[PDB]
Amino acid sequence: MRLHPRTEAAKESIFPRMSGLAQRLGAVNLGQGFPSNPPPPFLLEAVRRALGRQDQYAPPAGLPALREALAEEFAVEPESVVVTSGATEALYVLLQSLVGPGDEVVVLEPFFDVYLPDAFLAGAKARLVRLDLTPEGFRLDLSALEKALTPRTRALLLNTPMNPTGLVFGERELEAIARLARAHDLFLISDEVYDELYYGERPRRLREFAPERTFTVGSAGKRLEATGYRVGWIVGPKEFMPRLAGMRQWTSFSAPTPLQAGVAEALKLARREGFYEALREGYRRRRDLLAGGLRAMGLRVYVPEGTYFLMAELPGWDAFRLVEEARVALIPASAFYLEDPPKDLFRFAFCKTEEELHLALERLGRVV
Amino acid sequence: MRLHPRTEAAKESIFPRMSGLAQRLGAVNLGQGFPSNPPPPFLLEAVRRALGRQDQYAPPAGLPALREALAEEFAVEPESVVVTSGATEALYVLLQSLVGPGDEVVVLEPFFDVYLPDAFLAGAKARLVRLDLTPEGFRLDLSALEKALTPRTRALLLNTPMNPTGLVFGERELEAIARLARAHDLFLISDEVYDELYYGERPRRLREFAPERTFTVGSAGKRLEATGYRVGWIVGPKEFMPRLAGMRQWTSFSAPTPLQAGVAEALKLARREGFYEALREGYRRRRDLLAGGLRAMGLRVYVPEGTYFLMAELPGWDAFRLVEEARVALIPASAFYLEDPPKDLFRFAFCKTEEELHLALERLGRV
Ligand SMILES: *Cc1c(COP(=O)(O)O)cnc(C)c1O
Ligand SMILES: *Cc1c(COP(=O)(O)O)cnc(C)c1O
Ligand SMILES: CSCCC(=O)C(=O)O
Ligand SMILES: CSCCC(=O)C(=O)O
Repeated sequence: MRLHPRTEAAKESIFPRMSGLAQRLGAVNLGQGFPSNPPPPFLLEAVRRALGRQDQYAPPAGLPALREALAEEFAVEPESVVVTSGATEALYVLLQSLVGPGDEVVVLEPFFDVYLPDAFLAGAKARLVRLDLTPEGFRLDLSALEKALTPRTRALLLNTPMNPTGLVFGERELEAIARLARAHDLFLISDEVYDELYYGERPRRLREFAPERTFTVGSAGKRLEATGYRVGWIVGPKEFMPRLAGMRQWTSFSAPTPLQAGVAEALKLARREGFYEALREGYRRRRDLLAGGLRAMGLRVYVPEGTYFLMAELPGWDAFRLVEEARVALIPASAFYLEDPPKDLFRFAFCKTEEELHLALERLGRVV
Repeated sequence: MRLHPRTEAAKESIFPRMSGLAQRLGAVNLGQGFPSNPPPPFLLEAVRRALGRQDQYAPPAGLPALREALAEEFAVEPESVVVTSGATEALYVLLQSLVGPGDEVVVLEPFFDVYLPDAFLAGAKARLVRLDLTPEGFRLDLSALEKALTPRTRALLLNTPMNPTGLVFGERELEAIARLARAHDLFLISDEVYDELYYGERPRRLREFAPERTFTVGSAGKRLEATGYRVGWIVGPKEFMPRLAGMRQWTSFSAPTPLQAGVAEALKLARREGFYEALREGYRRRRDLLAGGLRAMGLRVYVPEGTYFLMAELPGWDAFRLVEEARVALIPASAFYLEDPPKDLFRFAFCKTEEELHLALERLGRV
């Protein structure tokens, strides 16, 4: 008796693997992304208030309260919102409902750890499109993007703000995509879990330009510093939504109720108390600190416009040697690139305390 | 642009759709099974202690504490335990790991609405194996079981205490089933979310007869009256575990940290405080009460051995036409069987207050 060949895709993600390596080595974890602080008090109290009164099942699509709250933020009706057990389940169930054997899916590179595996588990094939790493940071070359479409291609998967690059797609760029989308009738899947986490002008969502074909993915845990709550969501044309609620219902049924209840209150409060504004500033401060401290170490640093990840190049090192000898953990570029990853490109996470970032800066320092 | 054909199965499940109808109609919801009371105090307290301390990502396989708590209850080691976002995810991930294009999966009948869709979504066939229905009650047939076994069969999928029959499989039958599996070199998927909800005698576990190929599935929701916590588990041979964690990794990454944290303490407190003991007590009453009350009316009632459900026969009736006039929710057998499902067989659910049980009978009587 042997497992089905499909299970060849079930390999320990690099993120949780390095997190274990770090505790074991007493290293500073700047790898897997998750805040070192607890989530805001209003979320915790909202969850506390839900325990003992909203502990049982919830409609597969989500608690009405949560849907209504997402509806307002997005300016859509409740029917167009489906609450999943994390953005992770949103992405899996999405690809699952949009591609299959013989179908192609464009995926920008470097990509996010869950895409390819999700694609493969659906049957589709990865149409990687490597962004250029010019001395001014990454950038999408629409020509190279365009040269990658075919009669098979049934969908395009975007990530903005982008993990791990930190790139924020600009208006003109989104047009070009919503455009190409329509031209070949391609589906649009936008991973925007970091929608509220940007450091410049407020980005323009992608559903604006190509509403009829856009699926926008978000995460409560990436919004409210509570990555362990597993409450995510899909927002797209209401006609398809009912099926998606059908899919995710076989995968896990519905998200945790008391957590769905708490996030519901928390999303509205957050919009009223200016929580996202403060969070962004707290992140910009730590972004500049890390990037600035690395700069002083004559390293090449590519300042991000969004998310709490940043990319730098450390000459002549590799994750596993760095974690053991410098006591600092990082995610190696080869985790995002399917082939030939820019040697010496590492990803730093700065959703940590100022003291952890400094500790990393000092340890990396005396290891010239 | 159209959604991939696979979505054929992505059809709203009956249970949440009937609860919406029941609710909306002001009808007693003895359909979808979920307790009317809140989870025990020691589970809420423990979750509360976790909020603020354990809110970030846990490992895909699960929180060390939880895996260890389960490891002790099942007499195995942590590595053979993988925590899932509810049992529902156990099943999905499971069937998706043992069968694909070309494989077949034996399934008993009546079934749990998740079974075929999963098999279906796995790209494999799921030949059924209906059970009998003598006056005594349901009945298994190792013969039919023995027959459905073809060369393409990769695994069987048991479920005891069985939902929706309340049937608690006996030792000789498990063992009998164990034999088949080892002979044909099959996998055994045991859905045991109701392992602690039995009205009879401490039921034996399949894994005691074929521990080398049996995957046991459980659920904190069913054990602890907290169905919305979405914390479940798969306990199987350690050699296959690293893979199962890798599959669920891609589905929902890992279960809710605070809930996993709280369930971990609760599983231990439960044994100690004799919680399960008493949970079985109160479920007995409500079991007897709801069935006797149906005899007084004069119907065919099958007193279950386990679970908090129970099936009965309602003369020339159906589903929606009931939740409209009688204003009481029930589940028609059409959801458990694929074709030609028994006449007038409706599954209730007595995990409600005594009040709700009574008030459900009244509205039943005047019809
Ligand atoms: C964190 C992350 C996810 C997953 O979010 P969850 O809600 O934790 O499952 C998906 N996509 C990207 C790009 C992420 O950074
Ligand atoms: C409740 C139930 C499930 C699902 O359990 P979750 O932990 O809520 O996902 C699966 N199988 C049976 C027989 C059940 O009764
Ligand atoms: C869900 S694993 C971690 C995902 C993430 O935020 C990361 O890119 O580190
Ligand atoms: C499929 S959600 C409901 C699960 C359950 O307990 C039931 O069968 O009623």
